[PDB]
Amino acid sequence: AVNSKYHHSCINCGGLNTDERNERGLPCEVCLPEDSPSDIYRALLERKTLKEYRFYHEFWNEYEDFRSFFKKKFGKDLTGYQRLWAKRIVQGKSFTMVAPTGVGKTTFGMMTALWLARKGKKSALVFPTVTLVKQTLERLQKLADEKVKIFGFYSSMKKEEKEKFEKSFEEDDYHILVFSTQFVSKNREKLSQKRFDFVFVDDVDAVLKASRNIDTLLMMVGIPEEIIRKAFSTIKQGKIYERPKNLKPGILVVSSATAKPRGIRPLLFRDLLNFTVGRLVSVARNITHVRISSRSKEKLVELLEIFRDGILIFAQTEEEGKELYEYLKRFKFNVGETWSEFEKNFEDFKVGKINILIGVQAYYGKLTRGVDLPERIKYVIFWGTPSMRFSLEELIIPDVYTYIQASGRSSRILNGVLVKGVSVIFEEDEEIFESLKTRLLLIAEEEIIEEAEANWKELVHEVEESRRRSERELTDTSRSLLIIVESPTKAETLSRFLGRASSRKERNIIVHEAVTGEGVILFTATRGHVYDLVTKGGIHGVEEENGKFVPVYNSLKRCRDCGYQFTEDRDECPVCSSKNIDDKTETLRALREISLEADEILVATDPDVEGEKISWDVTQYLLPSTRSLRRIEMHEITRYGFKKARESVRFVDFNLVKAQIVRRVQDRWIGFELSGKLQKRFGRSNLSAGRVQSTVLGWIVEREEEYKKSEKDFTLLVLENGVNLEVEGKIADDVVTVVELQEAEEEKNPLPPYTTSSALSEISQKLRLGVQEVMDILQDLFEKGFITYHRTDSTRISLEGQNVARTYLRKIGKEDIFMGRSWSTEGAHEAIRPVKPIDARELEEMIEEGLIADLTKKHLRVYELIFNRFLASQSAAVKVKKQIVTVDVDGKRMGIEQIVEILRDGWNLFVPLTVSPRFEHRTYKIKEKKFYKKHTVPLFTQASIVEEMKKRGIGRPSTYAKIVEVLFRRGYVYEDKYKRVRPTRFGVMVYSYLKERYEKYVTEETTRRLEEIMDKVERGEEDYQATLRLLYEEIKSLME
Ligand SMILES: [Cl-]
Ligand SMILES: [Cl-]
Ligand SMILES: [Zn+2]
Ligand SMILES: [Zn+2]
Repeated sequence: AVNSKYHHSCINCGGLNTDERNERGLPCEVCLPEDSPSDIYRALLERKTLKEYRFYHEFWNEYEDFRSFFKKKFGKDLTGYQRLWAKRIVQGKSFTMVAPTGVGKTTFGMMTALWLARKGKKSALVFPTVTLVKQTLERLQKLADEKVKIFGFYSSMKKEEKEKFEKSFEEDDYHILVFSTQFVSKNREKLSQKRFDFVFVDDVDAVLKASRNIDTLLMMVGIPEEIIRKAFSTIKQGKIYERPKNLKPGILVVSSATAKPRGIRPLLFRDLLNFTVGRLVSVARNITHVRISSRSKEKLVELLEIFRDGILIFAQTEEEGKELYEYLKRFKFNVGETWSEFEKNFEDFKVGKINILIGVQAYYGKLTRGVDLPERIKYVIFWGTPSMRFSLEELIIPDVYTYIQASGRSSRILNGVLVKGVSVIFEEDEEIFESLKTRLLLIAEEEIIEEAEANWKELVHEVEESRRRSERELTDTSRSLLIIVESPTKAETLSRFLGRASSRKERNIIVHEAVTGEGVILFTATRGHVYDLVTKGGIHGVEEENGKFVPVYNSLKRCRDCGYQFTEDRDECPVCSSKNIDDKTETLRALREISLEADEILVATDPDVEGEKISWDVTQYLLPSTRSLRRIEMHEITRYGFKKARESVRFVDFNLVKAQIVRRVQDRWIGFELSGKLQKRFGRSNLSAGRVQSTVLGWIVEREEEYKKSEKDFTLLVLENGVNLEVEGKIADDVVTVVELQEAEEEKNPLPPYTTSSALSEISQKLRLGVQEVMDILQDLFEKGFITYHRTDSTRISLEGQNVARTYLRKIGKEDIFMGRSWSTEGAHEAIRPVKPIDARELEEMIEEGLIADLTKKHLRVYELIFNRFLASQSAAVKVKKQIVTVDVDGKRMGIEQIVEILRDGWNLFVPLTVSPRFEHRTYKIKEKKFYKKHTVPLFTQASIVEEMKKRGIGRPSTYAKIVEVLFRRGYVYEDKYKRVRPTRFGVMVYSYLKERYEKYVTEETTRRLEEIMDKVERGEEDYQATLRLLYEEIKSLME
């Protein structure tokens, strides 16, 4: 803990509680003054302070009662998938069973119905087919007690069987009803009046066929007809309906999402029952892609004699497919086709009558996407890369989405086991194949290896053994994992490589669900910070107990209309009086509710000081509710980045948290005191955001005097055969004489990769954009998985990063200039570099063709600079021919150094290296002289302010853009025609007022000295409490 107090963090009364008690799982001392109690529930019951811990205590008892009941009846312990479902059942929440097909899905509904029937609650189990109704009817009767009465109805039973069901239904003397989906449609009026506590639907597709069936299910759990129709009108309008809090509906469980729901009706569950009937897209696949450089029929036969069975061959056209079918029939092969007759040939393939099935590639084709048989489909062979026509000119480009679908027929999570698949591409066109690889990397992050790299014996064994494990009763190892991030953009990027299987509306936040080989994975975004320093009490929100400063935090509130943020517990916005407020208190409560359902929770906030503060705020809040809390940091939002983050899973680093607190307190104490004085003078609030802002504003103000005084005379000299020369003063001689010419050869090393400061400066200058706009683009690229983390002070490039450059250079055929460089060895982050070997031009083509659409032209131009800068650092040095020439102009000697020839191309392929016309040891006539004035000391630019902050040791990678932009927003600094920053008249007076009274507190030496100390606090070298005393002594002096 960091000895901090958080509002609404107590798990028993919802009041203020310290982080030390939250870390130990204890409530606030008002509820329980004891430090080491045996049982928290008994302690609160003893003192009669038990308010909300009762709900938690019942939850764990109910789950164990369900868990023990499951073990007694079924004889097997709850699986990982069923652990998540059981906890949602006892909380009275409707959900879609996000899981692969299996017997555990149907048996869980049977156990829940029996468990609810034991306490007297009625259940209704709905099944698609009559045969499934009978099977579950006899399975329930064997295990249920004689006191539990179960009745079913179908069209195949005798009239005596029907009559006893109808008698019981009207008598309402039943516990579990097992009827078909057709019964719902033909008896929706009678079922609407009856209310059930648990409804289980084995097949959602049957319900989706009839629009009335969806409304009937909602009425079964107690939702009134008026609410359903009004919500549907709101959904059709476009808005999101709000479920009234007085409504307590039953549990509705959808067994399997089948990606079929396309109408607008299924969205009713999202607003009325807080769960989404998902369009299950399972991005989970284990496929080895191998490319054979030739398209010879002889090599196809040799490959088919290794796989020998369960092979699909996808041809580009029907004519080519017929050609392969007859060639594979001349040679003795059990081969079929799917164009003249599909159902018979596929059935023969399924039963083993046919070993090889040939089809024609097509997007959403019946063989490409329609079939689902990973048990039989093991090897997928493409006779030519699947291609599509783009634009009116019918450009032929690879169709990666068809390739993903067709290759996906051989790999999915089957019976809880992700079976292995092999995809083989016969392609001779290198340009088509290389285009396919980049698209597959961008979309699926799957590589395609060459024929020599592949080992067919290993792949066949890997294919056979994986299906062997799916056929047998697997021991359950599945777990439910919760990933907590702060950015919605990161969550959307995660869902693209994890799968947006289903969504749950949990108070403010939306919790997504996905299926992996390890089980379910949940991920949600908190939408920014959760806690912030309070305003009133103590020293500007910081109390002082026992000689130590205890920060006091409250949940952040953001007005959705005007965007104003505040921490006070209010019903309306302080600025516009709007009640539409995004309160992080509801976000925190939702996280606590979800923490009970997940087996383990990982807080994947950004890997910096501010992200660590957010992680500990969430961690300490959820600790009283769960113990499986750990911290991971993703340096790139990709499958690889997620894997690497989990490989180095850790706990919260309190050194980083303390660094954020001292940096926040310094801004709060300096800012509020200075703003208070400035408010009395200039009538504006928040005129001082901190100490660094005033120091930078000082530089811009001082630059006016330095820019004016440095005004010197200059003359531009153009020469007969030569370069333009800048020389001081007025030049009267009409010739320039070379007195010494020195020419030699040199090797030019490239510049290091981008850091935050260097990327901001160079990109802003070249693209004519503000540093804040560039920073936001950098954040967008990182959170969308295109570059590494953009808040870094290091040039370090890992071996993986160097491999990225090598892969691109091999792709373009320029690997002879590859020069892997690690650059720095220190640093908690890599430099800003692309994560995939895809240049900007390739990315723009993908955007134009619709593969991705989340990048604008400014994003591409920023990415281009990052890509070329990084690959320049990973490219060979360029050998040049340079000359050093001494010239005499108006009797005074001047030195000129220039490159005149490039002898060996290197990194200049990515960052051009300009050459100049060669000089000779002779006299040069002057064609024309241009007379002008230039200032020796130039005006500051947004790029050069970041450079100055870096070299003067003030500012951080997380604050460089903010410091510059705040000066603009406060009205202190403006930009002229040439994008040079200058102080406004108001900005001058603000700095003048501060210099006369508070210059010592805002001078650069003080700013740098405090920055160095707070850096050591981050590294654990300076004490956290001692640093706060240093600030407290300083602010006490300036309050006089
Ligand atoms: Cl490394
Ligand atoms: Cl930082
Ligand atoms: Zn309490
Ligand atoms: Zn507002």
